[PDB]
Amino acid sequence: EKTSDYYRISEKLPVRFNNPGWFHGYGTKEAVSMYRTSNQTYGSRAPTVHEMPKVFYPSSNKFSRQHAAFGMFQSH
Amino acid sequence: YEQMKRDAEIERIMMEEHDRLLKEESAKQERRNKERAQYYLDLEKQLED
Amino acid sequence: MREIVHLQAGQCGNQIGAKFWEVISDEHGIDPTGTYHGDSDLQLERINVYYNEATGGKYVPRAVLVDLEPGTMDSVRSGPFGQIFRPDNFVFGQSGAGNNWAKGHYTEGAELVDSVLDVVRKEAESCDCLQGFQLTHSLGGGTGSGMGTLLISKIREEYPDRIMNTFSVVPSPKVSDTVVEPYNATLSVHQLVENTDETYCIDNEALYDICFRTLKLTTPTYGDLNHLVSATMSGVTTCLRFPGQLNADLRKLAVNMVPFPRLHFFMPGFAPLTSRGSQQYRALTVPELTQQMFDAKNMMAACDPRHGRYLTVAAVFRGRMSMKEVDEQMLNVQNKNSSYFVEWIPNNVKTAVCDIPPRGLKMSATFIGNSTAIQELFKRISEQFTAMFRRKAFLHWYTGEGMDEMEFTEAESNMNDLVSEYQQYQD
Amino acid sequence: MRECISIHVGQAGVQIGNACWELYCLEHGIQPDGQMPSDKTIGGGDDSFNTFFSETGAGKHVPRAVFVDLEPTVIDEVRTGTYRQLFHPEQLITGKEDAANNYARGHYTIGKEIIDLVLDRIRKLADQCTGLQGFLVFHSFGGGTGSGFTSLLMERLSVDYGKKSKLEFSIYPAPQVSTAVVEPYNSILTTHTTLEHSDCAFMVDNEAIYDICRRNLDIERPTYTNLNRLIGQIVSSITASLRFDGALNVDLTEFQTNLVPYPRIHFPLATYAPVISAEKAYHEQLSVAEITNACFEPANQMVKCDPRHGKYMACCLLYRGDVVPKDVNAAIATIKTKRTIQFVDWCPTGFKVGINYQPPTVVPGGDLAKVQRAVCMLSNTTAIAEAWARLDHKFDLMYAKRAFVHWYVGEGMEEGEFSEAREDMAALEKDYEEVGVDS
Amino acid sequence: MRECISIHVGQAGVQIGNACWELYCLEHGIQPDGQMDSFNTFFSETGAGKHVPRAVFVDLEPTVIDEVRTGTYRQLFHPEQLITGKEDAANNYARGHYTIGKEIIDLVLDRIRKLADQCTGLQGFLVFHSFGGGTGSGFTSLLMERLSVDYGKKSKLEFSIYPAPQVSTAVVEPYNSILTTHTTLEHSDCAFMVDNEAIYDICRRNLDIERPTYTNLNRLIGQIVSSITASLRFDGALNVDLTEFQTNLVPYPRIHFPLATYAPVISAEKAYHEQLSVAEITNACFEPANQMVKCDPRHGKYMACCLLYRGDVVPKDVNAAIATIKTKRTIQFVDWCPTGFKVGINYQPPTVVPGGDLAKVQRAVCMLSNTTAIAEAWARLDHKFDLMYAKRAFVHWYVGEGMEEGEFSEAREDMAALEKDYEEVGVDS
Repeated sequence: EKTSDYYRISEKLPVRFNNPGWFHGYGTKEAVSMYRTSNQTYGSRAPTVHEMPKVFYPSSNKFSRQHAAFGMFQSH
Repeated sequence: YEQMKRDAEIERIMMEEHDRLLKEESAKQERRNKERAQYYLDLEKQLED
Repeated sequence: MREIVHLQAGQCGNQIGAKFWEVISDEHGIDPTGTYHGDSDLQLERINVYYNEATGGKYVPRAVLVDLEPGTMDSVRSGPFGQIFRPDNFVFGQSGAGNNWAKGHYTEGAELVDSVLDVVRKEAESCDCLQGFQLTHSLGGGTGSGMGTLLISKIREEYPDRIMNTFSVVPSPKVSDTVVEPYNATLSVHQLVENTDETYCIDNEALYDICFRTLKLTTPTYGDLNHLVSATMSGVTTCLRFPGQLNADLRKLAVNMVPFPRLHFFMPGFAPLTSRGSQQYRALTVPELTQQMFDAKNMMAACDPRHGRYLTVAAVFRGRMSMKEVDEQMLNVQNKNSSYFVEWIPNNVKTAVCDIPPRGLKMSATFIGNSTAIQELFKRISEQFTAMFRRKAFLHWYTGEGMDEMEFTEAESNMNDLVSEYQQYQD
Repeated sequence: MRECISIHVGQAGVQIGNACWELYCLEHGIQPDGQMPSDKTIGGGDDSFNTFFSETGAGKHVPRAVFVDLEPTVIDEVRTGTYRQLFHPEQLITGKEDAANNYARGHYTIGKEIIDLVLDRIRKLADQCTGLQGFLVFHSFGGGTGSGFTSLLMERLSVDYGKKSKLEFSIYPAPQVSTAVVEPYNSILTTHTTLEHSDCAFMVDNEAIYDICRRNLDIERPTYTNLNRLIGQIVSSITASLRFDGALNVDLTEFQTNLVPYPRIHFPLATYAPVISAEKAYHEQLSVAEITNACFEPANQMVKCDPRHGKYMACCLLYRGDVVPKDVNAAIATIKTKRTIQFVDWCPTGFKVGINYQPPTVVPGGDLAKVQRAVCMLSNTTAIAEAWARLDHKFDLMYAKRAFVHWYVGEGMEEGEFSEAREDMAALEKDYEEVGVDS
Repeated sequence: MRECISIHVGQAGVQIGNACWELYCLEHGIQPDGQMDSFNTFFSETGAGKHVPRAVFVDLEPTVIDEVRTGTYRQLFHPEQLITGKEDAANNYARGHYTIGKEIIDLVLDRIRKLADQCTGLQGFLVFHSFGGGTGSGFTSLLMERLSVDYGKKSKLEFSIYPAPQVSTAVVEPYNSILTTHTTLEHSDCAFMVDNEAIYDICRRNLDIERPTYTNLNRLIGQIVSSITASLRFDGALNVDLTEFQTNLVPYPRIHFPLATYAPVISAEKAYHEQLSVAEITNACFEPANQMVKCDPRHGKYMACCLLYRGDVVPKDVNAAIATIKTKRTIQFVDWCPTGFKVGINYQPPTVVPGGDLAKVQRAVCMLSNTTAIAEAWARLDHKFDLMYAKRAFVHWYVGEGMEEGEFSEAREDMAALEKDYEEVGVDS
């Protein structure tokens, strides 16, 4: 249940993608019934340790917000 | 030479106080995070009620 | 006292220019924290051409980095040398140009151009005497070509007697990577022929043939093509910072070069570019450096200049060399080849030497050629614009916010003459 | 900061959104109940979820999406399924009684009671966050609320927002494979708003996805779950350059101006090239120059129209993974070498190229494989003109005998709107002709 | 030192005081048996460690007092504070004013004397009543007239429930609600107005609850009262006083009818997903579907606003919220009030009752406004007065208990005077 153990990783990946057991909201593998509708097949299984992204390159914006708060520089 | 040495000492002092400012800002940010965790906890308690 | 300011434009310029400060700071000996730890003694003697002072003896580079998307500024700040830039000097919008030259000239970028100039007037106030500004952009996209032009025509009007210099990524002929390229490139040369004192043509297809045939690389990524341009921008202005014999500044290379004031589109090249297998095999001598300058492979623009005459030719050598081997070796070019040279200038060559080589080489040069073959990519850009504009292929994305259509057939009026002006001076 | 809002309409569009929000949740670390699962472990360098999630006060991420349906049964599988603890319960908007394969119900008489709700819930979402690159809606042509309320949503959403971009995703009827006799009557008459009020309207046929699975993959009898997983890997490739940085990145503004020549030619195609069974990915190479030659194959398109009959106006290429920029430029000039691949006489440039460093992620239980490389080839093509030529013929054949008309005309629809839609698509069969001949 | 004394008149006042004193006793540490420096505003303290409040409960039905005696707060009150009459007023202003109230008005004013001499210096009474019933109109009116003449400059706060447009129970409600105002207008130094239909719609719409009872309504009223007087009890950055916001709030000496609004009335379900910023709730309390009296503010010019923020607020954000409220071009303001607003900020968050249906909110706002929108919420009462009194129904009971026929008309011209004051102060300049 620990993806740095199974796969190598880039060490800056967050703990959500590191530990896959916390995604508790998915379906719970009900044994099949006849009244099994087909659109419910979307998102029917939780992600496992194999499907987590190896690397992650998101776009931070904290510095851009904390600089462009207010207005840009102008000589008065 | 004496004036140059005084300049170097005073500049090192001000960078020490700036490092103090950096550490207190990180402390305040972690305090805000623990406040957020506390709010999440007792909202879950109310849902259980 | 002669110092310059290094503006960076667009997202292509922020890959060039962020690699430009990791080459200058290698040369001047600055750590990523901004404190001098260097070897020699004249190395920081002319540190003030580019850099600036702060409290406590730390050096900050001067620049201004523009963009229309906030993603690039976080990427520059997380770079290897990204710590030294001032956080006030980054300026950026909130909504991207979307490869639209008209958005980046009228509606999305004009909110920003009143805020870049407040940074520029703050950096140009601090000078002893400005040698001239400097800009880095791309002639293929929207926010480099629109707003990066709108910086130029407003800086030039309010600083009229400074030596404006640019560095342009000219779009490729056919190996291209944007559908709406010729609307973006023909609408920028219309405002780049009348407002720049020198402008450099950097093909992205001659920058791959270098990286296959004379360097013999395996996976040429963008990390080193920014470096090949960033060795030429350091190489032109080495005479500005460091001493030597026959120095030639950023301005005295302009006076000798452009014979008529609309023909300032150059083609550069860097002289020792040697494969890592053949580093053992190149011979360090001045004539062997010269055959690389005039070789047709190390041309770094899109047209081979054997299809016409050079008008004026530069050569800014660097290192320790006898200046008889400099001034004889250029003469042996003008006599072995004679039909490839304009015959109403009796000497087509400007030379220069300085005594401080690049880090890790004995000697290096920087070729500059004002060839008359540069009309050829002006025809191929204009022919891919007069096929789109026969039946208005993509025009409604540009017209709908305030650009009328006559500023597109005005562009080819200011473009199809410049094809002809190289032809009447061809012979 | 660089966000998007995903508005889902109808029974087809909701079951796309069951597949997308499964797959964005796997791409970040987010569990199906929010809860970024880091527990007292330090981390730095993040905020790649601002484009599709919102970090709230409790530390729980809630996405920006409204789910609109006129049917109760489809959405209430989400309210009781695994992702019930993820969506905000005001954002699963539910209708009361359905449109039942009717433009006139979905646009004139049933969506009037519900349009006041959705335009309040969208304005709550957008006022919340800084910028807006653009909405990404999902619908279907062949149904009532999928094409009625969608035709009423887009007329109202282009007024009060305007300059913020839009996208549009469609389910387009096949030549052979149909599910309703109302299918031509509403796939002709939905174009009075997807022409005026859409900035890019992507096109996906059910029939080629029914055929691309039997030939590339070792799968037979594929159901609707396998159609949703494939189109989830397109929307997670168009928007991948917003989140995960790259050497050459295109935003939503960037490929809009490189792909539509004139403002009535916004009907591009899309293809996903390295589709391969997970047994077969062990076998072949799937190189950097292999998967770009596959984008132009007639067997691996998305709408069943022959690509060897039209001329390509523009192409945008969206690469993903470990791609070097020299190998891209070796690929493109090879395509212009071959002379059975046709480009229009006023476009020598041809291409727009994007590259992201993030590899294409895998989904558990998915028949797609794990491959280091991927590309999604966008193209605007004259061959889609021959795709309405099997729908105008199925409309006037219907309309002459006036079959199935009395339902529409009794609900506030006038008979002057039927034949007005037929000329407005027979006009567009000349707009895709007049830019075809050479000069 | 800054104390206040509460009088609860009638069944509406008794049940509002129920919800109140549960909320205050859980807000401080005090258990209901009185056993545990901020209680001195409301709680007298004995030498043992019992806390006893400054409250007087008075009703004429014995039942509405002795279920307060039977219920679990019997230990708190001195058992002589709980005062009981013999017959109820039977929805009759005249009968509650005359035939029952004279028997125990002496006892309630003597308890007022005995409690108000057990303090240092008074700040303001808080009496609770409603404008629908007999004793809660008339005995309230006699009480407030006598207390105002007897004390003079000592400020009082009357709390009132108005009869709603379509939510009503009795039939003599226009009669007693127009006959209360004539001598309950000019002796109260302030009075506040709510109605049941607005609270019903806020419970139905904002909170995810259908079908509420009077318990939830009294919980909301207790939240608003606690929001007013927490600046007395608990200290903070910008605490305002009673005299402070009276002078800031009342423009003219018969326009003393502020509204009430309390902004984050949202369940735990919506509170968990939604962020809540102070600019967001500053707009949300000026939303014209969140007020607490059914008058549309779009018909109304705002003479004055005073905001009461509680919790994790900082002043720059409240100031930016004020600027972005005046920036809008859909909210009307008075042509001779350039300043507009008054701000208070407390340092203690709202305290949550167990079993209540609210959520614990880090930043709350209680908004008060003196607006001209409320003027069109009297013409409905005057028209119902006309429809009754023209053919003269239900007058003979009130005049058999004792009156003359001209006093209702005196109340009618009093409401005409109030209508013309609210019309003339709102126009242009």
